[PDB]
Amino acid sequence: NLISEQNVTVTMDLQPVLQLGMQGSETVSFVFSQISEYIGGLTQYGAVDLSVSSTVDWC
Amino acid sequence: NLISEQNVTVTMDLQPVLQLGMQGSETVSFVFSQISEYIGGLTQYGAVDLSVSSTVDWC
Repeated sequence: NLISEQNVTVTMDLQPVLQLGMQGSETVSFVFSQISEYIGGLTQYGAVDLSVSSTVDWC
Repeated sequence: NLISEQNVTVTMDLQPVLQLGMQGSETVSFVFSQISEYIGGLTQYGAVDLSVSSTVDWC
């Protein structure tokens, strides 16, 4: 079986892509100006929304 | 038995023919331009193909 061949090398670089994105402001400001603000505290709902993408099992 | 003869001399020249043919580029180049190239290393598959012909037992 006389042959003539050409060889290629396939190099797959499986990088560990971990991508955590956020859809909120980087700076979260708490301004305490009222007495009710002090006594009851300040609450901001949904300040950050994290979307997660990952190659590997993550925590 | 009276005769008349003509003599021809046959000279056998058994030369030791060794023939190693190659079907690859003479220059094999390794270019380490990326980090993964450094870390995982560079591999080139089937860079050289050696075809062998020989009169005598060879190594």
